Amino acid sequence: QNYPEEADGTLDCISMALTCTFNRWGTLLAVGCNDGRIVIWDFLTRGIAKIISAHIHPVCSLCWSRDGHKLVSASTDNIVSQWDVLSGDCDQRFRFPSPILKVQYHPRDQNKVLVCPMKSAPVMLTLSDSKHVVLPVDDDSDLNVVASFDRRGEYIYTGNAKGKILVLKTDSQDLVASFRVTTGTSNTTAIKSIEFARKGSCFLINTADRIIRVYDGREILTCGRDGEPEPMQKLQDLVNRTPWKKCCFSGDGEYIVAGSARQHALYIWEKSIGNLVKILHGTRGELLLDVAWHPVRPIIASISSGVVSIWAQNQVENWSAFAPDFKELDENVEYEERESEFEDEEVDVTSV
Amino acid sequence: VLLALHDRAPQLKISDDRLTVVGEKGYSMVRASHGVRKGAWYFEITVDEMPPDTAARLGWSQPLGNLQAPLGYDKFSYSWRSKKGTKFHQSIGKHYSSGYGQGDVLGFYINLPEPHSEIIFYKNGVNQGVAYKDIFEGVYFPAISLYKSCTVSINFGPCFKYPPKDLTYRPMSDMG
Amino acid sequence: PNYALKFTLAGHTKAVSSVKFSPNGEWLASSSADKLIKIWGAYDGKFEKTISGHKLGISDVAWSSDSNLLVSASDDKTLKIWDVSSGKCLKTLKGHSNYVFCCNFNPQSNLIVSGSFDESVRIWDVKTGKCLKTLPAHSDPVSAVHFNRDGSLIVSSSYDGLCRIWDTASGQCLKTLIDDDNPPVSFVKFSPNGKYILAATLDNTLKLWDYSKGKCLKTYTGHKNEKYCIFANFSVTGGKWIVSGSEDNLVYIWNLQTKEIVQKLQGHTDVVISTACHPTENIIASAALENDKTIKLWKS
Amino acid sequence: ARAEVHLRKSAFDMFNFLASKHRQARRATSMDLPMPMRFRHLKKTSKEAVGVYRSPIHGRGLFCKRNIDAGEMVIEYAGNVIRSIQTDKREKYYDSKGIGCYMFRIDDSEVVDATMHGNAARFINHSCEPNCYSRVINIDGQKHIVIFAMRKIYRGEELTYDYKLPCNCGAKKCRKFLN
Amino acid sequence: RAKAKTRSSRAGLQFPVGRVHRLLRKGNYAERVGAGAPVYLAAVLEYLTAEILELAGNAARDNKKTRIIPRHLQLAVRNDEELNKLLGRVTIAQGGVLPNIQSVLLP
Ligand SMILES: Nc1ncnc2c1ncn2[C@@H]1O[C@H](CSCC[C@H](N)C(=O)O)[C@@H](O)[C@H]1O
Ligand SMILES: [Zn+2]
Repeated sequence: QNYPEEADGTLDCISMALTCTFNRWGTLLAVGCNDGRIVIWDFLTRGIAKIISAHIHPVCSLCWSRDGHKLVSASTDNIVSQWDVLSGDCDQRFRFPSPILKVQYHPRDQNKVLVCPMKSAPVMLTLSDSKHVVLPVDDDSDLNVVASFDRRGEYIYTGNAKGKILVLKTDSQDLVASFRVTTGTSNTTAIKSIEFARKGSCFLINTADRIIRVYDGREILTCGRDGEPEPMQKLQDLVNRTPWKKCCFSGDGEYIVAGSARQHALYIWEKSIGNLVKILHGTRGELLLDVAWHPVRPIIASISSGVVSIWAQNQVENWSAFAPDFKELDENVEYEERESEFEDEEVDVTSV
Repeated sequence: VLLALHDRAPQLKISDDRLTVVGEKGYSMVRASHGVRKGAWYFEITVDEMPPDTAARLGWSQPLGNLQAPLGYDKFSYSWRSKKGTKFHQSIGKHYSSGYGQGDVLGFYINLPEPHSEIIFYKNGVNQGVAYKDIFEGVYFPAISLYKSCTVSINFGPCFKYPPKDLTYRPMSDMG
Repeated sequence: PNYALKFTLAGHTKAVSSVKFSPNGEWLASSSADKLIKIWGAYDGKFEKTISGHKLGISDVAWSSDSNLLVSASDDKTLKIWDVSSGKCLKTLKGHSNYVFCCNFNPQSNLIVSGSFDESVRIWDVKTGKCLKTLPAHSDPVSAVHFNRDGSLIVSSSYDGLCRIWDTASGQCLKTLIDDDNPPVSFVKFSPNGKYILAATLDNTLKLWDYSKGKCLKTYTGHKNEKYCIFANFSVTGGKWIVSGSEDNLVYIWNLQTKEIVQKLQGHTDVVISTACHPTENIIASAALENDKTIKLWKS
Repeated sequence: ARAEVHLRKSAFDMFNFLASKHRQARRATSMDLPMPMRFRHLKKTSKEAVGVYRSPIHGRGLFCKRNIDAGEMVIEYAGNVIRSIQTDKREKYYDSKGIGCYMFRIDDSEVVDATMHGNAARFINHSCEPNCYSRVINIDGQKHIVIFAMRKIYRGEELTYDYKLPCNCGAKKCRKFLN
Repeated sequence: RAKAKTRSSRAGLQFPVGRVHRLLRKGNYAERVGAGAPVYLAAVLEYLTAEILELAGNAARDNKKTRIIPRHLQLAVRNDEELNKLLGRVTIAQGGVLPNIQSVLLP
């Protein structure tokens, strides 16, 4: 199949759901609620797995780990704690300067996480102790700087409060690439959030003037430090003027989905050709909060005031599984069937 | 000798030269309405267009048989398969002979003094096999059941292309 | 190769229902059809307690992931839920209009498959005890049910001889296994890769199925497989033996590379119908029908 | 409980469809329009108009899920258009397998199979008190087997026709011989 | 100074765009006609025309014909529900009616 089309139910059990994220495999979905409750479901049989009522405070950010065991907390008292899918116990606890927006682990080591405040440069820590590595940003004027790892774990792409991108190394801070985009006519505007794919090096630019640009993680390294690249694909809207809230990718880098912030909508473009191909809808007067794409099957989870809707392709039942010798035809199918009228290879049964 | 008007398979591609049968998809068998009663009637079958992947089962059949009977269904109809020469008679499949070439002049014959039989595979006077023996007496119209729509002609003249040598026959200028 | 009897665990007042080890591999408790479920050991026959509080007979009994919480396929249209460490009759599953013969769990251990004699395979819960869905599969009573390795596919073994494989997400048929004869399928299970199923039908001819294509590969000859729901097992502790029940006071255990008659255990005095292996040890469980009432643990 | 080696363990049926339930001029197909205009909308109606459930006459019957008015089409009976001597070989073959004959003929030269290939139109029993009949039309020469109605039929009734052995209809003037 | 590709195939359409923009200027509907409004409107007109010509051509084949006469348009409009709810008060010339005899008249 392909991109989803139909509604297909919900899970309106837990009150006041707020955020959501997946693992690598696509079978784990934790939800940081409005009161610290962290709830996991099932996907194959769809049962509530484990409520983790961790804090008395609400949660604003989470992330899964590479082994499928470890999580990370972000409350309104800056508490970052290491969790487990076997026990579910608190490990670490300390206080940042007051704002914490989003965290992100290192991909090829579960030692390091990248933590981002509001009015400060993003800070990378470890999980052994409270060691933190100071990351320098070029402006250092407003300090509203976003940062994220790439796919494979080579560099760290950062985004300032003014419209200039730095490409640093994860430990030695090697500024090796930078670029400024010609934002419209006069004003260069800030970046909300940059996310990254799973097949290749494609990524997206989400500005604050409602234009999505498509780039690659090799062309900027080819252009070196202080180069001028062009967008591989420009994505925008004109009719409703469409503010954005959340951005992510499709399964193997095929399509691009992006939830909106006004009309409770989901749009599906194509990275290959470059045109919109399907518009989704839902409840008319809700408020879209978090959108997650499912990595090995076309499922999209959307939180709008607790409700998590799962657009899941609307499978169609038929015959030919009951009696696999009878073919349910459509019209008259006439023919004649026959022109002529009437080894010890040890395969492991335990091949796990 | 002209063919039939009503005693024929209707949905076949009837050619306007009135000496050539062109088939369809499937085994719908035309029986041309001029066949033997007693004694001898020999004619040849000139082949114009025989494409591959064809099962040209040729032989003898009666007006008791179905029009939709493939030639090789019962004790009355005979069979000569292209692939591996196999006979299919009374629903018995035994790999009998070899195949056959493309572009020859075919033709079968029965010899019955009024019975002693010559039911033997005939092709340019070269024997491919003694087919069967000792039929009952009746009407035997020639039967054509094809798999493709192959353009194949028919002959009736006394000066044959490759007749059976020293043949006892009757000319087709008497009852056809 | 040198399995020797250690202990004979007799004491069942009626026909011994089934021997099932603990899923974590430390118990071998044995129940009977006398509405009484005892808690026996696996290495010396260490006894704990006897479950009481049923109304009619017992066909199947089950376990938990920590080998404490219990449930049994009771023959009063119920499935009473039990425990080892507390013993309280936890719940009782209604929703049946006929007898219940078998039930199992997903490996996540919160669902109950119910292939009962009312012939519509329902999907029950453990946390809520609620009938999720229904698989109206057969017009014949269910002989056995089984999940696959992860918990994503259910096989349907029935009297008519149709080994269909059923979806779990929305519950639909995917394939129908067919045969020229009509034997009653007794007890089948999957493989450790989910791509092989040994067939145990009542025709005195076992079958092993290529799942992904749909053909039979390797069989056996010279065995008595006719009357009841005859069980089959696996063995990887010794060789690649195939532990199976037997009606002639034996235990059918042979290898599948060899396909021969190489080892025949003996000692039972009735039809052996339930066998099971310890997952790591060289312990093969064995318990025959009503005229034997014993447990023979032949240990290598 | 494990003491019943009991019978009725054979089905002889490839169709195990029977489940526990067994629940028993605004449009185009009831107009006076020409025939292919109704023949298009035939398939958009027949996929969801009727249903197949268990009947007391012989196994599975045809209880429709829509209030059909009189005069209009319902469904087409289509399958392998077989030619007339393969019928006898399939009679011998399904005599060897033990499954009944499902063969309606368009004309007396070509018959239509239903057992090997077809649709849900096989579940129409014979009765001597029908409420439907049959007419063959000409959709560009490719003729069909389409079933009309006779009277006003409501929701939850079996649909039958004359096929032209004792019958299980129980008619007021029954013939009891289907030849 | 180079080649000029039109605004009819820059968006992949069939109805013209410059003619629609001229008819929105020369009509006094408002002062200032916007940027892509004629493109949006020409797409809408394309969709409606394709929707009605599909049913028209289908009925024209089903009456064993090759050209189209307005009886086919009458049938194609008055059969469907949505177009009958739109085109309420319209008399197509040479149109004709739909066959509807009541229940109690015929014996
Ligand atoms: N009045 C009747 N009672 C029982 N069988 C009948 C019958 N009239 C015809 N038949 C036979 O029954 C077949 C109907 S098919 C019956 C429905 C479907 N096969 C099922 O699952 O029940 C026909 O092929 C016909 O040969
Ligand atoms: Zn009757």
